[PDB]
Parts: sequence; structure tokens; C-alpha cells
Amino acid sequence: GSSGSSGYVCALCLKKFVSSIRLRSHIREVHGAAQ
Ligand SMILES: [Zn+2]
Repeated sequence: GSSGSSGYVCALCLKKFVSSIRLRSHIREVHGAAQ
């Protein structure tokens, strides 16, 4: 995982999450970042 901390943070809205999956999926739900 990441170095230090207890969670992962959005690069867009700077919100914190319990996991890298909870972060990855947040971006698709509200920032709409597709492929
Ligand atoms: Zn965000």
C-alpha cells in the first residue's frame, strides 16, 4: 500500500478514503473519469 497514513486521498477534491479501491471508485461515481 501507501507509505504511512491509515487511508488514501483523492487527487481532485482532496477527500480521504479507507482503501485504494474506495478512492478509485469514488472518482468514477462523482468526477466521471472513464477511459
Ligand atoms: Zn474526489
